[PDB]
Amino acid sequence: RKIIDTFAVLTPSAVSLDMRKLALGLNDDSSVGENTRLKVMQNCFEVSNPLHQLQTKLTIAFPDKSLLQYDCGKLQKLAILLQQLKDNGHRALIFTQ
Amino acid sequence: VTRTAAHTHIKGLGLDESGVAKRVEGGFVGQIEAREACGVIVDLIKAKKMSGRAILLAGGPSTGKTALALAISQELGPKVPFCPLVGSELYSVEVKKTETLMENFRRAIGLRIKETKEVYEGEVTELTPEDKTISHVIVGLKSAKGTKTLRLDPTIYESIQREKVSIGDVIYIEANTGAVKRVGRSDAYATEFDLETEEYVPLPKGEVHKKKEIVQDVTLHDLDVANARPQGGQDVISMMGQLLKPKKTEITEKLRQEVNKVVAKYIDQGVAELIPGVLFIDEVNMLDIEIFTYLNKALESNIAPVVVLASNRGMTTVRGTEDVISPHGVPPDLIDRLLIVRTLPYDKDEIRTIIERRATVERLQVESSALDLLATMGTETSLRYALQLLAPCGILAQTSNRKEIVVNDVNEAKLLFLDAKRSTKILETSANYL
Amino acid sequence: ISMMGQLLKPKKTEITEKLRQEVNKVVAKYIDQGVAELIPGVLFIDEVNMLDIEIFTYLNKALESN
Amino acid sequence: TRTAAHTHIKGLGLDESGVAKRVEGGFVGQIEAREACGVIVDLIKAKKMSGRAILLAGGPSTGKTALALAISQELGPKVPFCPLVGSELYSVEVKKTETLMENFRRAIGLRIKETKEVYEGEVTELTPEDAENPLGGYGKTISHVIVGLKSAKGTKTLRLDPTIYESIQREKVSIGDVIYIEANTGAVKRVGRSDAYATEFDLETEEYVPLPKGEVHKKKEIVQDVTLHDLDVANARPQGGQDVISMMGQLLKPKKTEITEKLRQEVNKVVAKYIDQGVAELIPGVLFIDEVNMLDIEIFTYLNKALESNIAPVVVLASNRGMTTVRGTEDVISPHGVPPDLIDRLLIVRTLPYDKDEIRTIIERRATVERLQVESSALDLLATMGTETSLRYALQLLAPCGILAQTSNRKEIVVNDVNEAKLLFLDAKRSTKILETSANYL
Amino acid sequence: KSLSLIAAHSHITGLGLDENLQPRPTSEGMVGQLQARRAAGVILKMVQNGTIAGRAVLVAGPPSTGKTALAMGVSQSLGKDVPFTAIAGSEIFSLELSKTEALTQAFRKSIGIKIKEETELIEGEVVEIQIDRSITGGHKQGKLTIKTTDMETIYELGNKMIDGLTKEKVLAGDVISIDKASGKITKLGRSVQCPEGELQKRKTVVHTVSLHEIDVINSRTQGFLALFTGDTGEIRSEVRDQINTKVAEWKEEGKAEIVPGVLFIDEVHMLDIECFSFINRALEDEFAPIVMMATNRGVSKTRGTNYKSPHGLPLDLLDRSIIITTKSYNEQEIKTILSIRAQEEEVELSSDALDLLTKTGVETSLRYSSNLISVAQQIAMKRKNNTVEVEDVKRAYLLFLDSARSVKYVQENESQYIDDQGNVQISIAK
Amino acid sequence: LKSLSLIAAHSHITGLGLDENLQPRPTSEGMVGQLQARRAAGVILKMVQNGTIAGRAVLVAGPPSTGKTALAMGVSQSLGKDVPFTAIAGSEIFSLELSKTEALTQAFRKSIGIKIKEETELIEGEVVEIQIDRSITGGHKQGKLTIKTTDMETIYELGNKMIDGLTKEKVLAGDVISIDKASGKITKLGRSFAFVQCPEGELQKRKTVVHTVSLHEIDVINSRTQGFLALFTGDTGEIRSEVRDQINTKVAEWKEEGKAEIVPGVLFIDEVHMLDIECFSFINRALEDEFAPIVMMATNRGVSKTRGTNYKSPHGLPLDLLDRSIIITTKSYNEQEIKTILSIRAQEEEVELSSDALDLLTKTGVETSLRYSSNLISVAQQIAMKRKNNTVEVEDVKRAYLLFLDSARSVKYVQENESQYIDDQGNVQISIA
Ligand SMILES: Nc1ncnc2c1ncn2[C@@H]1O[C@H](COP(=O)(O)OP(=O)(O)O)[C@@H](O)[C@H]1O
Ligand SMILES: Nc1ncnc2c1ncn2[C@@H]1O[C@H](COP(=O)(O)OP(=O)(O)O)[C@@H](O)[C@H]1O
Ligand SMILES: Nc1ncnc2c1ncn2[C@@H]1O[C@H](COP(=O)(O)OP(=O)(O)O)[C@@H](O)[C@H]1O
Ligand SMILES: Nc1ncnc2c1ncn2[C@@H]1O[C@H](COP(=O)(O)OP(=O)(O)O)[C@@H](O)[C@H]1O
Ligand SMILES: [Mg+2]
Ligand SMILES: [Mg+2]
Ligand SMILES: [Mg+2]
Ligand SMILES: [Mg+2]
Repeated sequence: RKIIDTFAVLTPSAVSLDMRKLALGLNDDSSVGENTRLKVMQNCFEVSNPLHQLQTKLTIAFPDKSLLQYDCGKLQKLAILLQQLKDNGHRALIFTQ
Repeated sequence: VTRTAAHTHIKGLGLDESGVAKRVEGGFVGQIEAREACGVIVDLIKAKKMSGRAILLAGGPSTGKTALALAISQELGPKVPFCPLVGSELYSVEVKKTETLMENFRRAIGLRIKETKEVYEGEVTELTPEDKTISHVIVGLKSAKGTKTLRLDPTIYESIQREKVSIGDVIYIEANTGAVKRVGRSDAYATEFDLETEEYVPLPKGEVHKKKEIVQDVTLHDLDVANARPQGGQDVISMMGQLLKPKKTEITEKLRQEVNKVVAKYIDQGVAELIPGVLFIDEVNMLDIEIFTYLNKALESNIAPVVVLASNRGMTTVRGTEDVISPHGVPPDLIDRLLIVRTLPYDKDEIRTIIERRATVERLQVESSALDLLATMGTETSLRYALQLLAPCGILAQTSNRKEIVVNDVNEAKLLFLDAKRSTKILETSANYL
Repeated sequence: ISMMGQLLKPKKTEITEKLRQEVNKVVAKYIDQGVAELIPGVLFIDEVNMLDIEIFTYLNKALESN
Repeated sequence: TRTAAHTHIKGLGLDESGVAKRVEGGFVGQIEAREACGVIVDLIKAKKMSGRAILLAGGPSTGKTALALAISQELGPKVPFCPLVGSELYSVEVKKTETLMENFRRAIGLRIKETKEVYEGEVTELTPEDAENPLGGYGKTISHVIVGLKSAKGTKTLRLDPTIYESIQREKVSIGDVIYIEANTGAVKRVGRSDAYATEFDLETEEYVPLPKGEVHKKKEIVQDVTLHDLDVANARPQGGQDVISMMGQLLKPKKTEITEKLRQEVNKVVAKYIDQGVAELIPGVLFIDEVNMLDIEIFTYLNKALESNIAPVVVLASNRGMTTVRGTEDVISPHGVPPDLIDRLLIVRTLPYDKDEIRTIIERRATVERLQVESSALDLLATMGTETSLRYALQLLAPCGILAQTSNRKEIVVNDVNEAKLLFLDAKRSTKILETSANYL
Repeated sequence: KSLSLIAAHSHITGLGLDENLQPRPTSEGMVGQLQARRAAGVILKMVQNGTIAGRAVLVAGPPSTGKTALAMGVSQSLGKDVPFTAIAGSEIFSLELSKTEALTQAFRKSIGIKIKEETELIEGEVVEIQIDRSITGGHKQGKLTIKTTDMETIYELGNKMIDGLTKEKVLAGDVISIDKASGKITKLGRSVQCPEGELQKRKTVVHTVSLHEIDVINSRTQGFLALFTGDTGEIRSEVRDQINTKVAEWKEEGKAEIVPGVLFIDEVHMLDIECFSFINRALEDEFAPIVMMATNRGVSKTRGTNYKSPHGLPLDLLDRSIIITTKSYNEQEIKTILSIRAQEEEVELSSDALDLLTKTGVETSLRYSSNLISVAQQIAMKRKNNTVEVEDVKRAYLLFLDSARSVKYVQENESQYIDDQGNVQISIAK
Repeated sequence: LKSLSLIAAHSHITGLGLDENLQPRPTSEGMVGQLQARRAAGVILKMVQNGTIAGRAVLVAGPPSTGKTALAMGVSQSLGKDVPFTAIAGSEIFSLELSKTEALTQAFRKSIGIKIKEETELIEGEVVEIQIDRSITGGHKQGKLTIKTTDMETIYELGNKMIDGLTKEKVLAGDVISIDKASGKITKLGRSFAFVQCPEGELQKRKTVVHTVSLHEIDVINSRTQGFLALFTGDTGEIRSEVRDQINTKVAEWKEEGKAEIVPGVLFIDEVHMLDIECFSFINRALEDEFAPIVMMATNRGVSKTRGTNYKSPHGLPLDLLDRSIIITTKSYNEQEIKTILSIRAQEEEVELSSDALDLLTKTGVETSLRYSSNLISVAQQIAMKRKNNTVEVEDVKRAYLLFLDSARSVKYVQENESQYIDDQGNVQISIA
């Protein structure tokens, strides 16, 4: 789970919704019976798959959390100096506007 | 710190506003006429008036042809799509080469589109299903600055229930694509359990419903395959659809025509803007006769973008033909549609300046004698040999702790590493096919 | 699973001789019962020179079938 | 009782650390060849080398495959052994390199030994044991669970920790039903009702099992073996009942795919971790390839690369060709069709043709194997025929003489029967002469 | 609409002819080739006649001498609503489809079927919609009011249309269309548009569908998806026989009519011998669109065979076909063609520059000049003068090489270039 | 720690054996001789360790049985871990499912690794009391547990998921358990008194974990939703180039932001002498990109014909790559060097050799191929094992030599008996008479 979460980035930039249902042959109007298609969607509803994590990761690009310190130039060079002061046993004061 | 691979010392053509090419500018020396022609082609590309132009540049090995092909793309900027390609790549096992060529053609031309999206987020207060069929669900999304209730599509209901969310979990839902993703449990329940795996997140800032404008760019072929085959989706139905036909398939011209029609409709409203690109094919001599035959018709298409070709061969037989001989291995019925840009070998001073610039970008210092020896070697065996040998000289200088390249280091590099000529000489006089 | 199979394109496959034998058996039983009648047909092939030697060889075995 | 050009070879016919005897294990002659084969057998039994390749070359019908069968027999059933043909590698589904690597991995085996303590028997009774809770409370507290086990020639009752309650409730086993309990792992497994309760009902859908024999407490050691390729294919191939991939395996056709190297190295790592504890025991096998002259030059190159691996087992190659051209190259000429670089990486074992007396001994031993009796004159005639046409023709002709003797109600073959066989059945040379002398396209 | 920047055949539109099938010297971007133009017009009238099908016509001529232009003009003059398939010869070589099957699909794609269906529908601005839940008195009562320019009345909704209307959110005041027979809802916009009159009107909808599309639709559970994904995969022959029989019954019943379109195959010379043998039979059946081909090569080796055949095609196929020959262009025609191309590209050419360009085109090729015209313009706005002068043309001529000049330079400097044997020299000295 | 290891051809070679001056020692780290070749290999290794350059292709040459593959194996050994190293054969890329260009691209991508590190808090202590409050047919349940270290001891109240976590695997008071709070993984470090000392120091500590994954894995993962299975089953086909471009941009911006660092590796191709012209043409352009691993190529062929072309090219490769490649040559082996190689092989296989036996083995490996003796040594030891003595003698080696044929001797025997063997024309004589 950790590797998949960390290393899944790309998304299918071009998509066409409602094409999935047409491709699977199930929708409001088709050549299949209403009861049969209803049973098919019920089964798909109650069938569990282990790929849901990857499905969500690829479908939407979650901003995650570690990007907070990566999008700021000051934050990039601040953690290193904080760690350096930590190893030397020095306390720090921060002033903001 | 920085990585350099036979390039990145070139930043552009470095031409003047009148089209005059400077002798030394933008990591370039010589080839003034070729650079001027390439700048003319760049201006024609930026014009966007006419599509389907085909030019090729023919020259000897190590004549900067690929350097020019990279320089034109650099000048065009990242905004204009550029599709590098090699001749061997057209042979695909999954689908025929013609489909791959047409797919690359469609990839070459880009498109810029702007759209607005509706975003809902907040803390969940209740999950009420409306229940033969999967019923809708009423969600109690609550933000810090507002609260409202929404009715969700049963597919979205399945997706959100697959996230295993509950009351008090902050979720994110996209109104356009139906994407559902739960960031985590609300910070209010942080102290509910002294030991629970689930992480806690603060309440979302702002109201639940948000709108924004995005001008993201999508190539024509991207939406072409979007219409052709299904793509990702959190529901199980999407997984079934995209697993039913995993192997790629060739696209009929009917879908391409419909894509063109809908793109024209989009551009009529001013929502979209068209930006044609350039397709680059290297080692074009590696293609077969049938590929050129199809390219003859492909170039005559109205939407086919401008394609640049490169080859280094003289009187050679075209692949797939037992007797047809034509320059650069390009059939005569195709060279008529082409514009040929000649390329010429460099001189000793040009080689020396190239080596100087390559050393400068490599962050190395070379003495005058070492530079002269490198120039003599380049004029004696090949231009590429000095560039390849540059790094071992730096390594040897590092080993000896000296900070500059001397004659001893380059001599040792010559002794250690052999060029093609010395290797062939050894091969001629060898015991058992050494 | 049957719906998914129906969605997939029909690819030709090498029908085994056993299946043809069972079909022949049931057809013979029905024609003996008089519920059906078998009518031989005609197959026409044009430009047979385009055939490979393997197909020519297999034609000899095929023409000797019942 | 069926034989096919083999099954009369029983081992290499060697002796206790010495030169092989003249006649032993259905082997006659070629003492040096089977001596070298026994040396190779000792080398593989050492189980220290890796990627050791040998090749045997000789004329047709010189026991080339017989020696491989003999070493396979000598190694034993536990040691893996994968026969193969030169034409096996050409697979439509996947590239030849993947098939060769898969065969290489299938050659290597692995043995697993485990010991388990079993407490089994009929459930006499189930009685919880009450005790005071460490923390003050009015609820009932159980410290132990008493279970009685009854078996043939012994019964016993066990006092166990109360956590067995979940397992005993799950197994839905109540009274007078045989159960299985592991000592340290815990848990229980219902195996079936006691046979004594079968008559209690007129009809029953549930089988009744007899009570376990011997003591209720048992200590049995179990040994299981499996090759590395089976582990790799099990790791790669998904399994499951209702997960989407499970019936995505259905409604489709499972086909061989190029297994990645990361999966193989992960399997190797876990195997090493388990073998460091002494539970596992790796045993290398032997891969046998026939008509190696038919391998492609690319396959030869990949063999050259793979023979230097640290897990490659011992391979044995056979070829009956001499100064020929390797397939895939019209100009390269090398002995036995093997490229010279590959020949440089292995050892060549010669094979020599047999003599008239050896041919006669082979024929008589085969006749003894086939359970039919010949006369001395008929045996000599057959030996002369074999020395004239070929050994294999004489070997094949044996059964028709037996049939002809059976038709004449005779128990032993005579000269007349072998003459009838020779006139009815032709060999290669007479057929070739007929082809030369006939112009009817025959 | 029909977005396109510039095509080598964009200038030509609709060929050019008169009521007596006499080609004009210059009509709608077509210059010269009088005999070829008249033959093309004859073929176009044959196609529009529709009485004769399954005939083969061949187009022959030197490269870059009005060959694809003739086919483009024929297609343009044929107009819309008539099938026209233009495929290169190398396109049929598919890895997943047999060449015979691809050829059959191409043949079937060129015959279009028109089917007419009559439907009733209502439309207009909707002003009131009321929907109620089930009571013992009534399972579902629903009243809606659609107002047009001339009419405004209320209909009664019997359950099913109530569910249909509740399926998608509908707000009063927007133009919608309701198809009574199909029972579907179509929204035409918001009241942006205006109504016209009676709510219910009589009209027929005509659909143009090719035979190949019908076969693909009837060949699968959801065949119409394969119309775009291209995974038809060797449709069974009995399906095609059944489709042919059904089409015959429909034609005899008047429910549909056939449009014998045109199939154009370019670079036929490289097609395999099996394809030609199959075409021999395919051209002699009942449903067969007209077939036109264009081969540049002459007296070459047919692909798939060792011997050389005239025109690159087998003799029997040539017997099955009719040959049309084009002639090389002349200087007075070349200058007119270049002027037309410049007008199409919106480039202003001086008289001396045009004469020099015509001389160069006569010397080397027409395509070279028709490519130089555009590139000279970049130099033109480089000098910031709209008109193109002789200096710009000469600069373009020296900057971009010709085939003959490149060949001569290669012959002079074959040492620098890679030889056929692979020999090459990179070093300058020694 | 130690993977599946058996005595193979290159087991003894572990490292180049070079000094701080990059001057090879005569005999060190299993490498003997080839001073200039070893020095060049050390230069290449230092260049790879520098990691500031890309797209450098080096071709090694020499006759068969010279040590080029041994040199590459030593280079890999000296490279150490954490740096990807891919060794493939020439014929491996001829895939029936994947295009040769695609296979070459995958091989190139596999050689580059990416390192991402993160901080994960850890809680480890000794269990004192476990209390789970459940309800039969009640649904909601509660739980409480007490953890202990040497310095501190507190009671922890568990969440709903923690109840399942501690109930799926049996957890008792006598167990020593470390659990990651964010991950939720439960680990049983060992079993205390019912023999592992109780954890010391603070109960909760924060530790850093780094994940290393090659870039090709990122391409496979992002290619399709079901592409993760292809990371093991190897069933992936024709990944879209747009995916590769987006991945390259993401990697570049990640390196710029310092979130992740890239570790360039080495791609080694064995027997490159056989390949197609398409592969060489693709390599010509693939070597020029920014993310190009340093490529080592081996070829023992002479002036021969490149596959896919009629003409014969020097060194078995077309001049295009030879122009942009660096050639390292290797020389034959001296008799003393062969003796040292045989001695080091014996030491690797712990086989005792007689001095006279070693000298005759050296002489026969000088006359014949070195590999002949390097194989005969094990058989000689096996034969000597039958004599119940742990030392190989001259007689044992002579018996092994007469038992197993060399290439030249076998060729002579075949030539003398060409009738017995199968002729290239197909004729063969089997009748003795
Ligand atoms: N004008 C120039 N300035 C700098 N480098 C050049 C120039 N011309 C050629 N080169 C170098 O020569 C090499 C070969 O050029 P390229 O076109 O990439 O391949 P080739 O010419 O061999 O097909 C390039 O790596 C480039 O760095
Ligand atoms: N020592 C032996 N004793 C008995 N039979 C033998 C002996 N050697 C060879 N054979 C016979 O030779 C046959 C093996 O033929 P073989 O030489 O393997 O064919 P090929 O030369 O095509 O590999 C076996 O059927 C066996 O009966
Ligand atoms: N009659 C014409 N009028 C205008 N342009 C023409 C005419 N004939 C040919 N062309 C030009 O020639 C090009 C078509 O070349 P074509 O003769 O089809 O080549 P090929 O003979 O190789 O098929 C078009 O771009 C068109 O501009
Ligand atoms: N310097 C060396 N140290 C150790 N072994 C060597 C050395 N040189 C050559 N060898 C041995 O020579 C054999 C052949 O060398 P290698 O390069 O692996 O294959 P080849 O040279 O035959 O292509 C190897 O098994 C290797 O053990
Ligand atoms: Mg180049
Ligand atoms: Mg055999
Ligand atoms: Mg044309
Ligand atoms: Mg080697």
